[PDB]
Amino acid sequence: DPAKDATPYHVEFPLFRSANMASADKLSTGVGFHSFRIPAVVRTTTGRILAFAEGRRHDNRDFGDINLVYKRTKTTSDNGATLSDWESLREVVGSGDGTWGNPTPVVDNGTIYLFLSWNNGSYSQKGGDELPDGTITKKIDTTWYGRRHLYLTTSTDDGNTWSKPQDLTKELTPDGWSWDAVGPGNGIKLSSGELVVPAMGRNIVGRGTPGQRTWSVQRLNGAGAEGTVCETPDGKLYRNDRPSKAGYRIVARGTLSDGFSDFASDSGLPDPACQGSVLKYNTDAPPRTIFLNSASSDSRRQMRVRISYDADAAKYDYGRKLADAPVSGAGYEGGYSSMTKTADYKIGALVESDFFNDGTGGGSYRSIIWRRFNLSWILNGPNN
Ligand SMILES: O=C(O)C1=C[C@H](O)[C@@H](O)[C@H]([C@H](O)[C@H](O)CO)O1
Ligand SMILES: [Ca+2]
Repeated sequence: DPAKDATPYHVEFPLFRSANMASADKLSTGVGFHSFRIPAVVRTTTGRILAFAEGRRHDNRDFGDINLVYKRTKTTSDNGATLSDWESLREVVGSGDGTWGNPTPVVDNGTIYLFLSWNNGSYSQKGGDELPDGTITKKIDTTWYGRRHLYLTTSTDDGNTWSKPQDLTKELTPDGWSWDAVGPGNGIKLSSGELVVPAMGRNIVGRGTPGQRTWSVQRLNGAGAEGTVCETPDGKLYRNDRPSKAGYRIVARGTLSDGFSDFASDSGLPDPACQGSVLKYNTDAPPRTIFLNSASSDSRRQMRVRISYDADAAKYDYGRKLADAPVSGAGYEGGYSSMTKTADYKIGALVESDFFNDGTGGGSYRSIIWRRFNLSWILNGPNN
């Protein structure tokens, strides 16, 4: 791997700063956020980087009033290299007191398609949760009002503005579902031109051409709720999903035309039942798939980025622990993540972090860290 010959490079700093932090991120309106969770990042075809998150208004919980927030790099060629290269916090959508979340962007020329999940503010996944005003949530159910919805918003100006989100639940989520999720993290564009967005139990597939996409569902037997997808060097698709119980990632492989294998636990990728991220880094010699998750069956604090050279991404290297380049003052790093390839040939990653001030409770402030590193930083890691 010639990338090992470069001097290792890494930078890391908090990008979404929770309410307890000195430069806590707020919207221009004055609306702030207790916590930021559920990152997604894409480099656009201009080289600008768009970073999305759930702005969790009042506490760190998955329900209640949650707005879909974002930042862009100030220019198209700074690659987010320093804190000063990032714009102030903006909002894609925050309408109502429900939950706008699960950012799952895909770039198509140019157009950025951002798929989102939504639920009414009176509902939560489990039900029975107490909101700040004292009302108790109902459990997400199969009704139009009480189910999880699937929305699409689009930007055609490099993330500067976003269309009114379009509810595509009846089109792209099976009838009779209650819970749902898209991503979170990112969708992909195949070498053959289709868009593929990972979702619970399915891929959302955009056929057609740029400027004229048509969406449908590919149902996947045994897939996770929170999936990742990429194209492997053999030209097939690869789903690498969060398992229903802690242990290992679950993986399936397939094509749009012929469908997917069963999902099976990947004993080489321990996972604590948490979201992960995957990235097709490059397509010529040597082709590389990058994977990032917490490499542990019981903790989110063992973040590990890895490379596979396999045509089917069967096996990964040890890779490198993100704790080798730790951040101070932004909490205990580990959780959900998202990766993109920057225009200056770095892996750009967003990673959740938890101040843990309230332990596992709802008052623990959650931030999101931005990292850039080159392949050399991974490859020259001590146990790699
Ligand atoms: O931090 C989490 O574990 C988490 C955060 C998300 O906001 C939830 O939508 C998601 C969901 O609860 C699980 O995928 C089980 O469906 O889990
Ligand atoms: Ca709101």
